[PDB]
Amino acid sequence: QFNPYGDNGGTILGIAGEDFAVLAGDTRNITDYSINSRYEPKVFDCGDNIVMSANGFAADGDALVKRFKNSVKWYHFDHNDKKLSINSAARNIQHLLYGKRFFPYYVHTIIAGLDEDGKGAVYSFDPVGSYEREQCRAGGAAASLIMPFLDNQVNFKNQYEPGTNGKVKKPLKYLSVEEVIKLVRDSFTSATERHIQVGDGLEILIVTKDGVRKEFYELKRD
Amino acid sequence: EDINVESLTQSVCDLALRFGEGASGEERLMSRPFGVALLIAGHDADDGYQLF
Amino acid sequence: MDIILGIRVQDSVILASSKAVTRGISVLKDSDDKTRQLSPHTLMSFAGEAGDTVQFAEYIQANIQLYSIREDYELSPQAVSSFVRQELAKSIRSRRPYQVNVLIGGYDKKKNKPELYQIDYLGTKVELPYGAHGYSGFYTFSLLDHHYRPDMTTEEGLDLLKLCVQELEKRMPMDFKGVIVKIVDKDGIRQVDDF
Amino acid sequence: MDIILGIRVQDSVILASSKAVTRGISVLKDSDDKTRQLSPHTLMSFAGEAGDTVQFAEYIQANIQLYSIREDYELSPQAVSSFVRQELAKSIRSRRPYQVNVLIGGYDKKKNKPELYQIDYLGTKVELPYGAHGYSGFYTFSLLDHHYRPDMTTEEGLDLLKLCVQELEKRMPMDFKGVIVKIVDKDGIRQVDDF
Amino acid sequence: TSIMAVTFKDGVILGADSRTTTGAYIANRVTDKLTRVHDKIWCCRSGSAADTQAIADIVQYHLELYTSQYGTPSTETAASVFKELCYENKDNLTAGIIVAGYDDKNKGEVYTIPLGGSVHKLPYAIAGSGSTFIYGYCDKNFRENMSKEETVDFIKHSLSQAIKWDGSSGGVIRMVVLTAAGVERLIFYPDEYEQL
Amino acid sequence: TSIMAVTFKDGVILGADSRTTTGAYIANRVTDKLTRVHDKIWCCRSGSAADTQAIADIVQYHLELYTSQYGTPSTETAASVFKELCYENKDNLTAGIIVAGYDDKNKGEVYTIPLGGSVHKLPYAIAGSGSTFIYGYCDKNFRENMSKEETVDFIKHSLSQAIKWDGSSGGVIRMVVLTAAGVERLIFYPDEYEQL
Amino acid sequence: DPSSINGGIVVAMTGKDCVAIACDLRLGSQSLGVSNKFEKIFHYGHVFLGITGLATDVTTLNEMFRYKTNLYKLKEERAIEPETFTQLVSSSLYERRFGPYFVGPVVAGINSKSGKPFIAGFDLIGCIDEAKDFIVSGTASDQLFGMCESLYEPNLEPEDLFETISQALLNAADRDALSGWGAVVYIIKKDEVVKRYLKMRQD
Amino acid sequence: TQQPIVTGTSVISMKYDNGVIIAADNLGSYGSLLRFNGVERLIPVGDNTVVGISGDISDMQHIERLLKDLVTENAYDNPLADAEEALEPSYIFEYLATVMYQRRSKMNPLWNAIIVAGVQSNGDQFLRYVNLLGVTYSSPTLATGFGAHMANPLLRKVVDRESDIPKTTVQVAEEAIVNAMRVLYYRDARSSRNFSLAIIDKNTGLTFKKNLQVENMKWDFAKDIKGYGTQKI
Amino acid sequence: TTIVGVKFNNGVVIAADTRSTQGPIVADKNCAKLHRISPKIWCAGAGTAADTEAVTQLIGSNIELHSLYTSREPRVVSALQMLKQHLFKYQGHIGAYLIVAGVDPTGSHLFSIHAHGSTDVGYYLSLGSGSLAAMAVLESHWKQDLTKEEAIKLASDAIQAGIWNDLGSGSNVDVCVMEIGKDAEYLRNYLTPNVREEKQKSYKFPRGTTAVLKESIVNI
Amino acid sequence: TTTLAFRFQGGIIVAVDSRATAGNWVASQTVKKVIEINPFLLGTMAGGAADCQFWETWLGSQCRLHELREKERISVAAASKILSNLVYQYKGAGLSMGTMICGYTRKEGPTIYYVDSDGTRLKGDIFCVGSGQTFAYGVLDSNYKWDLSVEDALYLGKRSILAAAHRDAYSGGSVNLYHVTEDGWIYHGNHDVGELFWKVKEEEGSFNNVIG
Ligand SMILES: CC(C)C[C@@H](C=O)NC(=O)[C@H](CC(C)C)NC(=O)[C@H](CC(C)C)NC(=O)OCc1ccccc1
Ligand SMILES: [Mg+2]
Ligand SMILES: [Mg+2]
Ligand SMILES: [Mg+2]
Ligand SMILES: [Mg+2]
Ligand SMILES: [Mg+2]
Ligand SMILES: [Mg+2]
Ligand SMILES: [Mg+2]
Ligand SMILES: [Mg+2]
Repeated sequence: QFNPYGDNGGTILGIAGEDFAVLAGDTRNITDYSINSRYEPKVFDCGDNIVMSANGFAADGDALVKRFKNSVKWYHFDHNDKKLSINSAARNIQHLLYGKRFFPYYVHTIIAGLDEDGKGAVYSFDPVGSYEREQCRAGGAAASLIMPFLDNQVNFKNQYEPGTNGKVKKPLKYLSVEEVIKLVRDSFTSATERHIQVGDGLEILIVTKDGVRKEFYELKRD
Repeated sequence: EDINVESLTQSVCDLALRFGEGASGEERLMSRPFGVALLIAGHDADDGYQLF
Repeated sequence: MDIILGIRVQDSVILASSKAVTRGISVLKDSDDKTRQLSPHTLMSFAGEAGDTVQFAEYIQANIQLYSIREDYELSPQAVSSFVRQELAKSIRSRRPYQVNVLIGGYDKKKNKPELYQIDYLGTKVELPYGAHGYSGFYTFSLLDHHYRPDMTTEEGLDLLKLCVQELEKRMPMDFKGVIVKIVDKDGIRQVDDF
Repeated sequence: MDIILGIRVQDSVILASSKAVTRGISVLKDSDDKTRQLSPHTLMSFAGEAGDTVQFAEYIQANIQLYSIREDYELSPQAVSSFVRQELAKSIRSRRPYQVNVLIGGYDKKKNKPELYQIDYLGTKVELPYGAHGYSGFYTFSLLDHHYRPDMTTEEGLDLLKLCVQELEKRMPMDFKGVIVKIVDKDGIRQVDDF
Repeated sequence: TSIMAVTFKDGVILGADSRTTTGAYIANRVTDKLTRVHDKIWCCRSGSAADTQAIADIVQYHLELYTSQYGTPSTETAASVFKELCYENKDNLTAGIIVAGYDDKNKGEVYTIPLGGSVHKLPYAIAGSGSTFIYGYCDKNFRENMSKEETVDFIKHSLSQAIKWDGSSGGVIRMVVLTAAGVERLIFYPDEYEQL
Repeated sequence: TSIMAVTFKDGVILGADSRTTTGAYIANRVTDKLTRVHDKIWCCRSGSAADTQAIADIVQYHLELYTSQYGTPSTETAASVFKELCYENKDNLTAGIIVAGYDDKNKGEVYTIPLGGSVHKLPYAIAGSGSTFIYGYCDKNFRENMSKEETVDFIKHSLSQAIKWDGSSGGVIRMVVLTAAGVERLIFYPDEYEQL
Repeated sequence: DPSSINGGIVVAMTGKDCVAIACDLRLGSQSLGVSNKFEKIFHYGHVFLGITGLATDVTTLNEMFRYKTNLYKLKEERAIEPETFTQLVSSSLYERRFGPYFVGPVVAGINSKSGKPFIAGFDLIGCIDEAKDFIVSGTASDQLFGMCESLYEPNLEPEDLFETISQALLNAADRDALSGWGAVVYIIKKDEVVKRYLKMRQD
Repeated sequence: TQQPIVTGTSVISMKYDNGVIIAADNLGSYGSLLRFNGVERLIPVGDNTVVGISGDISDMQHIERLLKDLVTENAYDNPLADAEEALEPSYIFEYLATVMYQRRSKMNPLWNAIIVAGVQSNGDQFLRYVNLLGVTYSSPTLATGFGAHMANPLLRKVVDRESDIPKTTVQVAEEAIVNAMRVLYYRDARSSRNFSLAIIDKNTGLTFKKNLQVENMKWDFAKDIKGYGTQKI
Repeated sequence: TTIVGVKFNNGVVIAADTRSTQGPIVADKNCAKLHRISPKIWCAGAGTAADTEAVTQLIGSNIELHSLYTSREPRVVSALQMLKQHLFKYQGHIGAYLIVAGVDPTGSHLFSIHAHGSTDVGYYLSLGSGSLAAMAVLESHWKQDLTKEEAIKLASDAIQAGIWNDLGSGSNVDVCVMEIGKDAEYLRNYLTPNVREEKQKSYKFPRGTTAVLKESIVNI
Repeated sequence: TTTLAFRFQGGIIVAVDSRATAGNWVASQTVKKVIEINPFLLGTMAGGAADCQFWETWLGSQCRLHELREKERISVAAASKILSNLVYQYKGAGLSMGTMICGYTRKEGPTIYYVDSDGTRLKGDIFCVGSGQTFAYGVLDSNYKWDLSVEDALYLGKRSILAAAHRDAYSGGSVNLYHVTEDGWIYHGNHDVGELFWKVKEEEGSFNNVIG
């Protein structure tokens, strides 16, 4: 009985800043208990300051990124190189996914970029196209480990101002790119410690008005 | 987002071609050209007020 | 499940259909009318699969009205019921069958007689002095086998239905939230508000 | 399915249990009392598998009465509920488990307090201001989360149950044929005839 | 079934048992599993009898058409046609087929096409339920370039042993000899091969 | 597994491959499937390794007890004890066991006990997944009353061929020789038997 | 599966001359929340036990351990130590190897003689997690692992340990449909134990 | 293919300083019967690519033909087919990856795992994997099936990270490969002793070695292994 | 899990990785898989962790009683028979998989044992999810007549193969060396090649960050 | 998820939670479960996130097209029937949607249709839909009144989603509030349950099942 689906592990992480966004992924690719590769990138620059990761069944993920990049190519052909805005990319990715509603891409999609006011944007998708814009999102294998941590550290959930009898929340604040990278690195070193499907390498794509830049960090290889 | 006005215009012209081969190779949809023309007026963020 | 009852008396046919609509552990509605009028002297009540019942009944109604307009003539109850039956017989062997059972009350203006048709989703059709779909027939058929007479007035038919519904509220396991009763006779179709 | 509700107010615990007994498409009875008194200040209502419910409740009752006679003392509600829980925990891992959920209303004559215990067939036990078994909790818990106060008189508790039962008759799919209400307080156990 | 085909110095010899069973009932005790699809191109059949007859029939048709249009088809070409039908319809066939031919350049050729439709050119091939039992025997007794008589003996001994151990094999041993001199049919009866 | 035992003029020889697999993984490449249950009574093991070890262990215990009470047990008696355990627990064993012994009266004896626990005395016996492939070979090459050297060769050739065709067989060829002179263990490596 | 019918979580952590153990308050039946006050942490002398899983077994194990430790104290003439209790829990669980209690117990405490903080976890048949930074259990154990590996550092003062184990529990719980609905935290030192009830989301 | 019938086991491969090496044994199995022994599972495409295939041998043969057809087609109206406009390993890969994902997505897989090895025109090593699911990845070493489990850990000791590549010679890589082939022969019940090896070198071109045999095995110690516990003789 | 056993000229070496996993999660990053049956008999386990530990203890206890009763040093073959007979009786349902190593008055021994009750013997062995990676190393680097230091290195390299290549395995190497004529030498965390790097920040909260509803002292 | 719409004297209240889940994982607490199709027409989403978001957004397109074509806003009845007809075409495919279509035209007055992926389309004065529907019902039904003030109705709707958020494991996040009148919908804000619950427990003296 042919099973058309697989699981390639990996974990991804998007955080939006005031004038930047970040999309991170580990570089490890797995099959059951084996390591297929210690360095197979899964976060991609798709142009127009749009970065994207489709995590889960890597064959579906690759296919989806391919189809989307193509979608950009044609958007440009149709509209004299008009920038595809991030909200417009998101709605389009909704349709690519829901197009296969009855045989879905088995992936968790995240995209990051800047909105039309130059503010950092993250969008998160379910395998069939449901999406929302978010401030932070973890996806993939160790998302259940990393997301509550981000809730707490990126959005100050469950923190109160001391001396206020737990009546005054710690007020929301925009994090700098430095502070965001620190959180990303710590999220992944943590994921690497507790999840066997996370390790080897951490690739971060950083989007600003000036464009996309990349950083790489080693993770433990066991 | 809103369709850019030129695109819309280009889109109507593509339909007009359908007495013959489509712009993307489609087969004919009709047996003669239309006998009407249009002035299309609009605004979009890229090229402002346009008339086609 | 849905109660759908029919009694054909001397001068009319009377249809009674439960008001409840229930999904899971929720009664969603207690005022649901489970009929469409197909023509001025023909009424169809319906029970069955969610969605199928209204989709089927309205399709029939649309077709019947179309014939009314095209011919400027109202098809007989016998003719309408046969069209409904055939549509169900085609259905049952199609790629997606309507799971709908129906009662058709009509007054034949030519024969000057009430007629009542019971048709299930397979396309099984029968004309009856009284009919029912669902579990309700398990109580009503024997009750009417005892109480129903052929000579009866509309009012007597109504009393007969008061007896049936009283019994179903007593012995049926589900709260079907009462019934709406409609009378089909020579003057057309009307609902009995005081039931 | 069976409604089994409990509300613990200031001076008493109140139990409400549906009167219907239903098999297949037949309501067999509309006056069924789903409780046994275990001791003069302890009442247990019950829902679950046919046969199991009465067999279990009477077994408990027999044992509790035996203790009453042997010690010439009435065990506390807390002690009785723990014996019931243990019996269910042994049950669930025995060769044939009782499929019975229970509510225990008791008045602790020593602590001078009403106590209400919800225990299911697995041996899960919890003491609650109000409790329910079956699908009814899906409506009553939120309702009482809104309406229930801790300071309430018996009469207020009764009003609270009138609200619950009214809602269940509105939204529950099955006709459970009303409830019997029983009050457990310092003077013992009594049934509210005028409910 | 026990089928084989063996290249030798002058061409190729096909051999087969003659038993067809359904359940434990021998529905045919004198089956002819050696099937002709062109003059000096034949095949051995194992698996579903409906499937292998249906395949060989259509292959004979293709090679007849080939001949009138293009000339004499090669043994390889025949194996190609079988393969194409077996591979493409793999989900709906049970056919284990050995294709064997003679021509003046290659002399004898043998192509086995197992379940699934792969194809393998070999100096000899065994197949069918009964072949399992003779893997070791055939490996130790096959030589390249045997004479006709040595080759007949090899097959007789081989198939005799497969028939001995396999309930799905039995009856007579059939042989077809493909050489320059033409096509020769042989038969051997139980009282001969059972004494070897 | 490929196991056999062969009576000959001076006694009996047991042979086996050395491969134990779980799935396609060779969990042991040097398994010793030749198991001693009394001085000159041994057995070959195929099937579940837990089952055959557990059986042989209990049979060794029974024959030890037999010896201290009643004297030397016969080869037949050992086969009886195995059979009793295999037959009675048939619903919970996967054991294919060959029992082979020497004594001064019968010289060599061989009893094969297939799945199910029946027992069969034979001049030689082959068993295990790999034996299917050598039915025809062994039938054509076995003689009664061979010499020791002729017998070693027969087994070497037999098991070499079974190892060649069977994925569940491989490694080294182990042999145990039971005669009046005593018990001798032999071993043959791939580079020897793969050339035969 | 039985271990996710009722819902709930437990976490324990070591600090400097202290240990802490925490749990949520939820008891539900699938999607229906039922009890807002079902604590999952018990104690026998100075040894603490937290238990997640099937509520009926949570209750049963508690009673079983109160029983066993009471007899221990009587016979041994001293109260059981966390190390010894840990083995007792293990073997009690394993005794039911083929019909187990559906639980994930957690032990925390300070040895009365060494003054050494001790924690341990168990699978449902008694396997011991000897780890000594933190132990997590329950329907949000993934979340807890993530929170602990992130927030934790060794040798926290009790006042700081309190914040850490609180935030670990609270944030893990809010990403789990079957956990939460209140929490309790114990900070355990040699001479003092403080129990606290946390304020959390009620959805 | 809904289920494999005739099959090839591990294909293994690694990069070294100036090219890539790939190897696969010559066996076509049929369940547990070691049925065919001269089955070539390395497929050279031009002078710069070798495609190694495991899994269903019928499907392998079908892919072989697809590849020859590419070579044929690419040459049509192509004056530089033997030069600038020759097939690159990357083109062969992308084509196969496209085909494998399409067939997966029609629920009719080509039941194979494939490694494509070669050297790109700019001299870059090319090593990438695709299988019946359409799953793709690169790594300094790649191995399919059984070889993923035992060859990879051996090969990674040689090229562990990208920087090890220029420190690795053909001589060293080839020794690593051959040793892994011996290890697979020890422990893979569906392996054969006979295998093919191909090196693709940016300088020396394609070197295709047929009929290698696993050599220098240790079986010695086996004479001393008796019983399974207590048995002494 | 990755466990191996390696005999050398004068004893046997046993080794294991230190990762235990609840599914794809690591519960214990520095677990102890090398168990003592008796002072000079040690075993490493894979499979169901509770069964591996329990069965270890059962036999260890019995081996001790046997030894006291017979006034003899426990023999590895005794642990072997007792374990396999117990595991067989349970028909595979005790999912213990063990490599058992030791020295006793009869010499030095190395065995493997599987849940159904079958046992093997050799000079080098591996078990658990990472056993194929480890065995690839053993098959590449084993030779007869290893010194102690060579067998430690080889076994330690084999565990490493699993630590690096098997997702089921990780963290540290533990070894035990059982030499003839000596005390067993247990080397806990012989290798620790996987220390967490320093985090980017401390996540200590300001005191009072967490909202409390009520507070009280508990009395022990 | 819990969603509710009801008609009362002052028009329609619409109230939804904002939780999305995958198994027992809380995927998000900020999901927008009301769609603003036009200024007179609202849709609510329960069931499959994708199924709902996709098809109600598409329904919006069909509604606009109707307006361009007929030079009038589409009726509530017809808009709900577009969605019903569509899902029915897919009946059996595995769509999962429990929706309400709510709004005003002069012809119909304030109007609510329940529409699900079974093909069920119902007009009604009160609906609660989602895994938490029964909890909403119990509160809403108990205190419902045709002559509720607009303020009391807004609160009762909010209080009903709050009751569901508390008890249903799969509901929560925040409450989104809408009022619909003859002039169309008006938004009445997003109310995080994190602070709402306590505020209501205090103000109201309810939720006595909880430790405060
Ligand atoms: C509008 C909705 C958000 C309302 C809410 C509850 O009703 N629904 C939900 O929360 C439902 C769960 C429910 C169907 C039990 N969840 C969903 O619909 C989620 C989307 C979120 C996780 C972003 N999708 C999902 O559950 O998995 C879809 C899928 C499809 C194919 C393969 C693998 C996975
Ligand atoms: Mg845009
Ligand atoms: Mg990891
Ligand atoms: Mg690892
Ligand atoms: Mg025969
Ligand atoms: Mg072999
Ligand atoms: Mg858990
Ligand atoms: Mg929670
Ligand atoms: Mg909730």
